[PDB]
Amino acid sequence: SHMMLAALKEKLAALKEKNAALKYKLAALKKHKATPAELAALEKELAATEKELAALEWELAALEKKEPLTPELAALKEELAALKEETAALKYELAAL
Repeated sequence: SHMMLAALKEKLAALKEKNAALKYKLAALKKHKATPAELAALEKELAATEKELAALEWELAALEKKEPLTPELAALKEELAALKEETAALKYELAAL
């Protein structure tokens, strides 16, 4: 196995746990009406996830250039596309607070 895969798999798992922590941050803010600073804080955390997902596409892209026949290449591209759609769904939910 490649260390390019394991480092990519760990980052895909950590960003899935960062999205789940963002879900719980939304739930708490549906209770307390929240200040603009707290609303701007969850938004800045949302933009940080979009940046990490965008650089991960380049990370996965460098792996395809040096090893296009590596197994899990299709599942890693689909897992990143799901994380991007999951992050965007948290953006629309926040915009209604």
